[PDB]
Amino acid sequence: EQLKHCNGILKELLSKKHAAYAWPFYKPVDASALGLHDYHDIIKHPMDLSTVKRKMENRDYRDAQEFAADVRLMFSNCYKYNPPDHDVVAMARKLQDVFEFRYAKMPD
Amino acid sequence: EQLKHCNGILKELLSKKHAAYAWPFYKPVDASALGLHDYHDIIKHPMDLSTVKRKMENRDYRDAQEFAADVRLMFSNCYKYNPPDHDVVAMARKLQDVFEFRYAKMPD
Amino acid sequence: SGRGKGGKGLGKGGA
Repeated sequence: EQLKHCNGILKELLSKKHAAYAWPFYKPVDASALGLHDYHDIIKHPMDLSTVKRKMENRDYRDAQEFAADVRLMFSNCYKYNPPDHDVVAMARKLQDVFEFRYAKMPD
Repeated sequence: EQLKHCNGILKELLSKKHAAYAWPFYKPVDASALGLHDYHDIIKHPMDLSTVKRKMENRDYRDAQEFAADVRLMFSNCYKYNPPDHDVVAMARKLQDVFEFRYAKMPD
Repeated sequence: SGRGKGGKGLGKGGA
């Protein structure tokens, strides 16, 4: 069931309300379009909300914990690839607070 | 050897710099003294920094993800238990920026 | 009781 609550968390991350700092996570990072010839050398396991979503619609997560590891991987890659001061790092931590909060508010 | 980093993460968290918003997390949540009649009902697995430092000392963590799981459960717990507009919530996110950053810039 | 520790609206910051 919890997976149902995971769905809700997803749509909450995708919603217009958070668009201002969520937009950089919508689809896989476009290294080519952003001009990051080194992104893939550094990030071996790319992750984004479109990928978490597809995994959700397919039931590829056995539980809320697997879901959460992918969402945290997404933010992780971001913290790892970007300088600590970059606006994108701040946007991620801002998205992460929202996720973590709704995720804690899951019954368990 | 990654645990040589989590040790430095833990010291950073416990340092005076952060004392303004880290104090709710120094010792286990005292439900009886604060009158949290419902706390141990909502939070099955309480966690705090003192407890992390003890498990670190009894070497109860094999790798970094195990340490990070306890650090995050600590934050998840405040999020679950406390409404979004309480002060303890905001303190939790400030401390968690410090953890997620320093945890991401871990060599390996 | 209810829901927190007593710090609803306490502190500084948070938009």
